[PDB]
Amino acid sequence: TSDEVRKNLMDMFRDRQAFSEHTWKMLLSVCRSWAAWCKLNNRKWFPAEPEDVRDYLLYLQARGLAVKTIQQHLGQLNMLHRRSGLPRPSDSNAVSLVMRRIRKENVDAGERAKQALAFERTDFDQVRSLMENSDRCQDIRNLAFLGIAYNTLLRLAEIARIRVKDISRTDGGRMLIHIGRTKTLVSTAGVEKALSLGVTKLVERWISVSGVADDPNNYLFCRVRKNGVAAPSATSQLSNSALGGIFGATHRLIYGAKDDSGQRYLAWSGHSARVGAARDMARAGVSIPEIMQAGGWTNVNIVMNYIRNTGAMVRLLED
Amino acid sequence: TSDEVRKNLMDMFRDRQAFSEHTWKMLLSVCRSWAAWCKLNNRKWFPAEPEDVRDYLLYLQARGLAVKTIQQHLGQLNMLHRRSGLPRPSDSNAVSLVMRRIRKENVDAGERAKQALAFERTDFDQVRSLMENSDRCQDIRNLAFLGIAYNTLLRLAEIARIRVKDISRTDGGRMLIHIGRTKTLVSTAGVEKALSLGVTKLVERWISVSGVADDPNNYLFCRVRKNGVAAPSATSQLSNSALGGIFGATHRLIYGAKDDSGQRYLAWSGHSARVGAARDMARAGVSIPEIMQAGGWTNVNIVMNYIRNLDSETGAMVRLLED
Amino acid sequence: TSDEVRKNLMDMFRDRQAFSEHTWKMLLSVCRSWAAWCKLNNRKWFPAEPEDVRDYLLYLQARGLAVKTIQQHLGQLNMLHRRSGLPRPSDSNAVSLVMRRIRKENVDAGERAKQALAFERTDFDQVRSLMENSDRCQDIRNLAFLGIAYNTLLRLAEIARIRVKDISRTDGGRMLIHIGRTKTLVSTAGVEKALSLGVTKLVERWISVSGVADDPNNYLFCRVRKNGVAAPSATSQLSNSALGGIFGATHRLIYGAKDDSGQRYLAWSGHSARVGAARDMARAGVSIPEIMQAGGWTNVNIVMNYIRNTGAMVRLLED
Amino acid sequence: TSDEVRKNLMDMFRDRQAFSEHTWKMLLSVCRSWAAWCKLNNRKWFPAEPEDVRDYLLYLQARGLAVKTIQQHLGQLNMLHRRSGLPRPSDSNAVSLVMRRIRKENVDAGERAKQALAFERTDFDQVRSLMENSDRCQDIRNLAFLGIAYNTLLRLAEIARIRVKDISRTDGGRMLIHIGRTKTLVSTAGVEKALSLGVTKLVERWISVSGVADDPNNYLFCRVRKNGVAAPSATSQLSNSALGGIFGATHRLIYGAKDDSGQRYLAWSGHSARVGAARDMARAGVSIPEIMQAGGWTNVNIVMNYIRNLDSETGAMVRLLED
DNA sequence: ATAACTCTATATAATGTATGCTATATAGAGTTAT
DNA sequence: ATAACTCTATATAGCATACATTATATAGAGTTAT
DNA sequence: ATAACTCTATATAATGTATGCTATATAGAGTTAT
DNA sequence: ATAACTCTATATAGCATACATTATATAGAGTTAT
Repeated sequence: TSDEVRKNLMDMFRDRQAFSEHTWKMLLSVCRSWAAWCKLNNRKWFPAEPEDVRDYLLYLQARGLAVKTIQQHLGQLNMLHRRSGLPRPSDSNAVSLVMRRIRKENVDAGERAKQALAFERTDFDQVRSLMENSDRCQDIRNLAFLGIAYNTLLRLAEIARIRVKDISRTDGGRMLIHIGRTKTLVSTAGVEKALSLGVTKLVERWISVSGVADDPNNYLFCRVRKNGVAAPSATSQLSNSALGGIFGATHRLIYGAKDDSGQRYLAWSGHSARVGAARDMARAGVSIPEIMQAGGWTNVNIVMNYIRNTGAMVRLLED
Repeated sequence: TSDEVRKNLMDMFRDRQAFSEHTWKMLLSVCRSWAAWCKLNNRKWFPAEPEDVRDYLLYLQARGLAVKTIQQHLGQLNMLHRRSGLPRPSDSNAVSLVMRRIRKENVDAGERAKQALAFERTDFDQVRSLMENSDRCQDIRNLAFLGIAYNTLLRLAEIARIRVKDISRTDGGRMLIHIGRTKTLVSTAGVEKALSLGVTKLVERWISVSGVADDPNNYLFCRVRKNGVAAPSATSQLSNSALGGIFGATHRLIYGAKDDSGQRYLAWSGHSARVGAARDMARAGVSIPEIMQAGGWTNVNIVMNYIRNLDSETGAMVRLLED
Repeated sequence: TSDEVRKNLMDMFRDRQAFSEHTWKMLLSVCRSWAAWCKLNNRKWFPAEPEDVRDYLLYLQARGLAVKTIQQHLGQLNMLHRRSGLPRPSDSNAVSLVMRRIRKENVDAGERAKQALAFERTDFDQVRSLMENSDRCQDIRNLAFLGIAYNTLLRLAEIARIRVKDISRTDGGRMLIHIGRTKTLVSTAGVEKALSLGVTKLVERWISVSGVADDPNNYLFCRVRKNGVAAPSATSQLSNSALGGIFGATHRLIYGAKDDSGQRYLAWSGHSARVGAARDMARAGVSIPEIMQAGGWTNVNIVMNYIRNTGAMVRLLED
Repeated sequence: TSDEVRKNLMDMFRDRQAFSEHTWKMLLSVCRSWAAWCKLNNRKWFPAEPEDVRDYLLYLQARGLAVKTIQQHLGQLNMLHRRSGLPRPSDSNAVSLVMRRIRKENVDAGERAKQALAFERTDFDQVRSLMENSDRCQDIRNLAFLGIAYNTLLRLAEIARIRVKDISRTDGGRMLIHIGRTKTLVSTAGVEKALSLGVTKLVERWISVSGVADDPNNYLFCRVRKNGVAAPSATSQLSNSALGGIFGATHRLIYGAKDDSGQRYLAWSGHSARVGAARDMARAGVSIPEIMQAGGWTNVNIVMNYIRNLDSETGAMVRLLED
């Protein structure tokens, strides 16, 4: 009823933890937005009315947001409802159709979802060629990060979760990094990302100069202050937002300061080395089956996307 | 209800830009046929009754229609009812059954999916020969075309839609063309196809002869009248009707009038150039992904269907039996 | 009700054709059996009672039939019911559990589903080495069949459905056989099984001596009478039961007449060359992905089964 | 109802041979624990209430139990209710939720699946050395064992269950053993594993010393008492308890008493021989399928989990970074 | 003062897609025969 | 008149957006040991 | 007489696992300007 | 007495049978052109 609904919602909040803190962050961000819009037009924000949700989506469209943004607003609203034991706004032709229409109209006007600026072996080689020589702590760290990012393809959050006790050895002396939870998998088995001899060195230097190994329950990566003194912690990771500045900083280092356009992907970012490595692998002739393991994907499309725009023909009509 | 339904058809019309022009055309076409048959056979067309749709699908098969076409028919009907809030005819055991049956019955009668007749290099050379040395404007134009289609495996629309603010001039006596063979948001924005001494050149003549490059906002391909005079347009493109024309027209020149009974793909169609493009590209074995380059393919049964009759694709068993 | 039930059944019978004639054959064979058992014990055969179906299954078990036999009886009964709009006997713990128990008890006593005696390149080579020389029509045919069976892996029914107009050429002059419906697929696209140069020859000789090509709508394979005169037909195929005797005959030819045991798979049979070729491919080092296309499978288990019982270890403890 | 349910538990008992002894043991074990907790915390154990099972699973996690063990618990409870006609606790949003949460919470605390400590060749040689030259019956017996397990990657049961009407003598100063590592109907009936100069021989001594071959219906492995006298049996096999014994016992001899806190896999277990078998077989890189030969594996995450820390399996990225 | 973060909120890209029956590990308690 | 189209309609071949969440992108405001 | 099937019934092995929106093909009818 | 087990119970790792049909296996009875 309304009792049942307050119970499904409240059962949700109880095991809040069954979902990513980001799901919550986005659930509440979308609700603010919606509730905001509803207040202005004197509309009931919950349960939501298809016709009202439809005006909202068009309003987002008109605000010039990305089809993916709009779909996120719709998905959170749909989650709120479904998880409530109620009908999903998408369950109404007003909402189903306006979404298709918005997408269709936006792409039939251009719009394509972006993907981070690639970070390939060449970029790694040059950056390393340049920082290798630094005795600074921040650099030793940053170079090890970029090394692990490109070598393993792990995502910011996976990397920031690596604690000292997750590192091992192959025999040949290559560092093995064991991975627990990922965006695609939360299991006890898990993975073991192995590092090349070169990258191992890089990582070994960081461990040394930093003293993180001091507590095996310490996170591999930590802050390093203006004074160059690291700041190990077994309780607080280096912030996702920091692991990403490393990418932007490094890029600033080589290519200088970025546009004033305000666009996205003017410099490398957290996904830069995933895109870049995936690719490098294709060129090398790595097997899709293999390119996919590298990235931990269980499917073929992202992988496909990261590869796109040879000349077999011209080379065929000049006999 | 009649009100739940009325609100539902109003939603459909309000957000009609939620489907392609084409989809709507097919929906309209199917309803017109279902409706005519329902009149003829004294039944109600909306809402659709399972037994009736079953009667119609058998009527369609008896009409000697393809399994894929009987699908589109149920398909659109299923959509109409879904988008109006009524039951889908497919959600009925009678319809689910008969469709099943019909498909088995038909494949067992020789139902043959068709695909385009390859316009491969042998064909490009031969035709290149006949029209190579001709002065006729429309003859020069049609050469370029068969060049941009074979050399580029580009889709019709993307050659029609083409402008000459999309045409560069790369690597030394060679052109290059910026395009867009996508419409997927999470896809590509466009690309850049190149041209050999084969194409590129041919396209030059069409540049001299057609006078095209005067308002470079100008589509590279235009219409050539009976006088052999060409009419540019930064506002109109050659219908996809015409470009399929150049393919059949050109097949006739070499092979004559039509041929065997009203078949489907008796001559070259808008797709022939890509078909033959790949086979030639496969015959010298180039690599599938490089093959999917010229194309834009992301599936395979589409490239592999085009690849099948070749000796290169015979399979492991032949390879084993022969040492 | 009972009306609804007579309507679902009768709707079934109408589009009888949506299922294999074998499904029907087996539906009715299982029903005879059941109805038979029910009459003896004075039981209502329909709707079936879980407790009654349970006694039936044990009775089959006691009759010494194979777990697969018993499961077939259960599946047909389940189909009858489900398709009737009624509960499936398997929907009752009495039936669900007795089935597990029967399987469990039968396998915990031995029982393993068989697979036909293999027919590999060696067997093909020897048989061909021997028949090659025959100017008889039956042999020319039979050798072409065995050739196509091993080359294509097609199943009896697929082979018996090949009409003359389904054969083509690669360019290199290899025969291409286009396949419509299979046990695993009923589509208009379909397949094109290609033949080796050697097998093509074999097939070409049969076509010649037989005059099947006389009507392109003729079935590639037909009877050949004691007098050696073939008997082409565009309406009647060579019987599945005949296409299989070819396998048993050929085996009788080389190894003589079979046991008196009454077992199954004493000689080659319709599936002999599928099993055999799959294997030959493994040995050659063919890629599973490829071994699977050969057989038209969309999965990996049958394929796996056809390969089983090297010595990497002994070869590892003799350093 | 209480009658629908009574009929349902009667069905369970009547066809109890529909599950393994083991499954029943686990079911019984789980209910005993769920029942005790329900008493303690004043709740009803049958039928299970969602909130209560939710309370119990949190109790189990707080018990510092593994995610895989909390699963078995819900799992058996889910089965009980399914086989009695009641709702499954998993079919509840509360239970579906908390289980989800617990798994994320635990993996994020370092939940580490465990696997066996490899008993590889270095270990077989070293131990071979220590016990090589010993006269002790039980010492000779334990050598053979570690031989049949490493050389054959055979399961415990299949070495216990083994007879000596299953043991041949192939290729010249080598033995061969017929077995059965399947139980799948649509699977294998059995196989034949061979032995090197390593094993085979060792097994000989156990043949001389143990006096085994007197009633060849005789299991190859028997018990060796404090007097060092061996007791054959064509009727009893060495418990799987004992064979895991020889593994730990033998790890202690080399490495001493137990070690670090009550962990799980601190010493060698019944699985160690297969683990190390594969790694050694992978280290000289043999081929996965040939690897799955010695084993019987049909999955991989089981072989590959055993393969992971090796340099051979490092992956494409390392291979690229290093030229 | 400030470098180097943290946090936090809106914006937008990226991805799998699921169990349940049966074995083993293991520490203890129970049993034989030495 | 017709070549040379464009529009149409019905026929069929060739693709690719809708779930449910979980994650990253980025600018800007707040925090802390130097 | 009979070889070589067909048929038919019981027995038992073998296998995928699914659409719906959007483009093209095509023959005709309609339109311009030559 | 204890070595050497076997039994147990609770803990966890490693697998693999339940749908819905569609097909082949095989002996034996009936069919037909020679």
